[PDB]
Amino acid sequence: AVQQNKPTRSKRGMRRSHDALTAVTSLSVDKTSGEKHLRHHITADGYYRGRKVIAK
Amino acid sequence: METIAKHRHARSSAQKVRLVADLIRGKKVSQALDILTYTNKKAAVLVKKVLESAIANAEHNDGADIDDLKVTKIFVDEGPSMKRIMPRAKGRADRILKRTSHITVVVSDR
Amino acid sequence: MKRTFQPSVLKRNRSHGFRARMATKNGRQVLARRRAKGRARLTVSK
RNA sequence: GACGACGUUGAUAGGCCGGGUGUGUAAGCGCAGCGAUGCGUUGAGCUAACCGGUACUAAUGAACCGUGAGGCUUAACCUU
RNA sequence: GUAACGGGGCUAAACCAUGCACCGAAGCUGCGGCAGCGACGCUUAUGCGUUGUUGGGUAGGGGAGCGUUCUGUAAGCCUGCGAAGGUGUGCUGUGAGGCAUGCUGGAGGUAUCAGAAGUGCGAAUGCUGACAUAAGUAACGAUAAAGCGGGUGAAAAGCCCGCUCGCCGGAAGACCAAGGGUUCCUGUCCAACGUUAAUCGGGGCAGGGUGAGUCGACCCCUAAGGCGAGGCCGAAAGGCGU
RNA sequence: AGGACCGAACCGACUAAUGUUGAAAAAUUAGCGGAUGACUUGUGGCUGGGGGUGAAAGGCCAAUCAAACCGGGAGAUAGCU
RNA sequence: CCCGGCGAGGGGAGUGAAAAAGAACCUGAAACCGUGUACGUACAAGCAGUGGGAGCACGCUUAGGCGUGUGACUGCGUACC
RNA sequence: GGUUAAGCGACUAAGCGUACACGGUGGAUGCCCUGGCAGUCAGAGGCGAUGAAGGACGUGCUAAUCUGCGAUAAGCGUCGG
Repeated sequence: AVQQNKPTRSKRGMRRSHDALTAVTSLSVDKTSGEKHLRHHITADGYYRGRKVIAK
Repeated sequence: METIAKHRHARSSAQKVRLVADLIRGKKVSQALDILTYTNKKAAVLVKKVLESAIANAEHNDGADIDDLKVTKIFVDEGPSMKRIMPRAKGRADRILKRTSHITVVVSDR
Repeated sequence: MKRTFQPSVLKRNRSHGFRARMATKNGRQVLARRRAKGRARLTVSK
């Protein structure tokens, strides 16, 4: 239920060896606006695959 | 030339912020901003504002170029913790630690 | 659950008030002790 | 997490068409009846995860990681 | 779980007998060094020439010392050409320790010989403060339920507006007492407080707001009961009571 | 008529599960008992610690009861840790 | 003056002997948490050290075969009160 | 030089460890004293119905608190300095 000995800095860091994050490998670029966006997502301005999808 | 920016007494634990800092350590400034923009974590918003401040300081104070900059040093230090009381069952009281962090970013053109 | 402190200003002053303390030898000694100690509030009057 | 399928040179999922299954004769109109109801149109209407099909919708061009002939010694072979 | 040589393995690497070698301890010897007790040269105001011998150690006894703060020596000596303290390095002593010096620090420190002690901490489920651990784990407080559009804003699942949905409805509605005491309204702010965000708030700041001959209190009257002139009683305090 | 019957409010607390660093230092949910009476409840009052009160359990007397709490005697004493 | 939400918090400039004295302010120790560099570590079992000891890195060195850090492998070794 | 085979064999660090350097957290240490402790020599040893001790509310160009004062309200008169 509870520990008999105090774990160490080492074991704490070992457990956190799998806690690191992953950065996006690359950002996609739109044909028309040339903006940078997530793949399969729309841009901040509202474009997607150069078709002027929702902007309002 | 080397430039520095800091965010002291930030409302977040260093452990959470360090996860984001490890993503941009040693990266070009242009690439680091794109990483923080699409990192779904609060610490990314804080770190981005610090990085944006360092870039502005270099341009204004050190007359540096942006395309030649690079994140060369970044670290998060533990700040003062705020003590609070959490009422638990059976009259027992627990102590909350609202931890803070000292965020530091260093950019350079080496 | 019903707890121990059910307030009532009347019963508070009639039991621990200034005039109640000043009506007995032992009550007046209570005020003398609190005056010697320097209490800012001697009683529950107000 | 992983594993498997597919990503327009495409049936991966949804939708759509058809069918099947299940429920059991919809609504509307008309007829009979004072009326509740009943009869006819009608095994009708509706029908999830199923079957067989269909690019209508979404699966974007790219980008990223990963390289550039792969150590030393010895023996037998090319030059049994 | 081999599990009745420690193991591998051994037909000698087993047993008996004989003998010669070797390994083997902080034992013995050798080399160097320290200390104690003895005798010796009356040596010397005592250290040796030497000399032999001893030196594991709890309770406990004896002996000799280190360092810390304070007093005198000291209106002296060191010190802004950098004190204490802090942090490193090097040297040194049998040890507690000491000397010097770089960086930090920016004003006190103190020899020697004596004197006095709040004089030395790892432990007492010791005391106080700080910081870890479990752990970025459990949990975020009724399973009445949310969805969308627009607006504001640095940022909106939570705020404002609107259309829907859902819940209470002898209450989860409305008016009061008790109690609390400005939580009421407006504007403004978001650090902290709100178990999340927050432009919102019973949060922060400022300003404003409570109008009575008829409501209530005060007031007149008393109940239980309390106080109680005199008085009765009681060491005192004080008790009972007209 | 009734210390009568069924049953809400109201007063209670027989069973079970949950919870047991709880939502809660005794509760929640589903059932349960009484419910014109020895009933229940508001306001105020009286009884004070070897004393009170008690349809009596050593029960209750401010989350404390085989002798309350606060202060004092007090650095009680401890052949024990 | 600049980034930032007419923010918080910082970077410059300036004051000052000193801003690593900036009001979370003299000195600023330890636990605890981090960034960087060197070495070691993914076929090895246990109070984690000790004795021996390769290699690597670095500083010397009038090559002088020394010093510092690391410690593959190996003998012994079950904390304190 | 080439092919095949056999044998041997470094460069990896997700993370961790030791050392050093630079920092954060924290507030020890040293230095400091308008505060306390214990005394000596002198004083005074009582205040109060001429309303005390101690308090409430008020009082400013004043929003709050402290000090002082009391509707003559951080003060009035007079005698001196």
